Amino acid sequence: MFMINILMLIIPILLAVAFLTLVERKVLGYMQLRKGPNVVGPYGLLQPIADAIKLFIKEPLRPATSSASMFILAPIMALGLALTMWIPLPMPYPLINMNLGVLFMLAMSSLAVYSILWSGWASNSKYALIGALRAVAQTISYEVTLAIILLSVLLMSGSFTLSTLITTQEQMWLILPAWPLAMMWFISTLAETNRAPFDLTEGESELVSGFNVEYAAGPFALFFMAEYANIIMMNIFTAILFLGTSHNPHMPELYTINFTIKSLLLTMSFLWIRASYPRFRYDQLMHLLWKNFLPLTLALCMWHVSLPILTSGIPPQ
Amino acid sequence: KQDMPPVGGYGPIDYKRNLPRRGLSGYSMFAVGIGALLFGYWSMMKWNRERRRLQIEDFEARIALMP
Ligand SMILES: CCCCCCCCCCCCCCCCCC(=O)OC[C@H](COP(=O)(O)OCCN)OC(=O)CCCCCCCCCCCCCCCCC
Ligand SMILES: CCCCCCCCCCCCCCCCCC(=O)OC[C@H](COP(=O)(O)OCCN)OC(=O)CCCCCCCCCCCCCCCCC
Repeated sequence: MFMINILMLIIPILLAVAFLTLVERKVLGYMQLRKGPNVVGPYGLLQPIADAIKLFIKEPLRPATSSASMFILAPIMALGLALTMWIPLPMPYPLINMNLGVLFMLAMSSLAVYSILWSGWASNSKYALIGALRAVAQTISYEVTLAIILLSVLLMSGSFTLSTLITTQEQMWLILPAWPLAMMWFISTLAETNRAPFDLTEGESELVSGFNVEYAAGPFALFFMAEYANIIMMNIFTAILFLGTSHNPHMPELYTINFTIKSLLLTMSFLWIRASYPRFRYDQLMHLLWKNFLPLTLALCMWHVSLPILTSGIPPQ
Repeated sequence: KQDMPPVGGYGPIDYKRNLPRRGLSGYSMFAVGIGALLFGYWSMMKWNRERRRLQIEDFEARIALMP
């Protein structure tokens, strides 16, 4: 019954991305002083099952001046890596016990930009031709802001597995000994996964969001779908790394209860940022990576190399 | 003879501009930060050092067998 476990994880998470689109706007609504979806629910709660069927009735045109084998291959690789990344992730037991899987996250988070380079090219012209080229350019630069300060906690964890990442935090809630790194951990995933203040991928008044701009609601229904699957997955990855919960072997039930409550709270922030702050005007977006984000990340890197040595506090492995 | 303006009852409301509430600034910050961070590393070396002791016990049970 291994095969019944995989389907027990793909299916209960497509609701949690469909019942986030509803909480996308109720939370964003009471900031504006207005109620949620009022009339169809009764409370709203039945909105996404009606708002899903309309997309698969509405005619999925392909553009006449488009290519063929590239345009319908990027949504295959969209939902592939958006759902494959949920595998090696402990809660409290992961589906797969990888020896080194923290690196496997970057082995999965690297190839997502290789679909945007397809879809911006595969269909058509300037509102997604050059307008998606400068969306690959922001997402590549926020790995070296990411991969360094992901390594900067592993000097204190001890190894590459994720079971040690819960063992080392039984008494600490490790956001305290590394709170400068925890800041730039947030803004990276806030800009890499293409969200509200550092936007130009989706597109406000930029490429009039020319990375979708062309998908009718047949193939478009996943892009949004798949994408919303990253944003609840960097939140499930931050809360297993910094704000780690407590594991008890005799009681694994109380792990998940105290766990899903925490990833939901960080997921609120991606909604709660959007209702405050304006955009970044593509220069100043990348003007603060090199000049401003990056030299501090090397500074704490050299700090976290020497401090396990000159404390005589080497983590065991 | 039924016309508006009252004989009295007025404010007015201000034209002013003020909300400068401070705020715990100016060497109060950078002092709670370092004082919190050094409590973190002090909470290290009591766990990472202690886990290093149980680590050797885990290798110990290996070596006492395997002849
Ligand atoms: C459009 C449809 C057509 C395309 C359909 C196919 C699409 C497939 C794309 C999937 C890409 C995922 C590739 C990821 C490779 C990384 C896998 C990995 O590293 O697993 C971790 C583990 C490492 O070993 P370890 O951790 O030490 O095991 C514990 C031992 N105590 O390793 C293991 O546990 C076992 C290692 C051997 C397992 C078999 C080999 C894994 C790769 C098989 C697929 C080959 C890749 C196909 C090409 C990819 C294209 C993107
Ligand atoms: C000797 C002992 C050792 C000493 C250790 C001391 C530790 C010190 C730790 C310091 C390092 C951590 C702080 C990180 C640096 C902050 C990033 C930065 O430098 O931003 C600079 C940015 C540039 O703009 P600026 O310079 O202000 O010029 C324009 C003025 N007209 O100006 C900005 O402010 C930009 C602000 C961020 C831009 C994105 C804002 C979007 C919203 C993000 C909200 C995030 C909220 C928190 C994240 C979640 C936290 C859990």
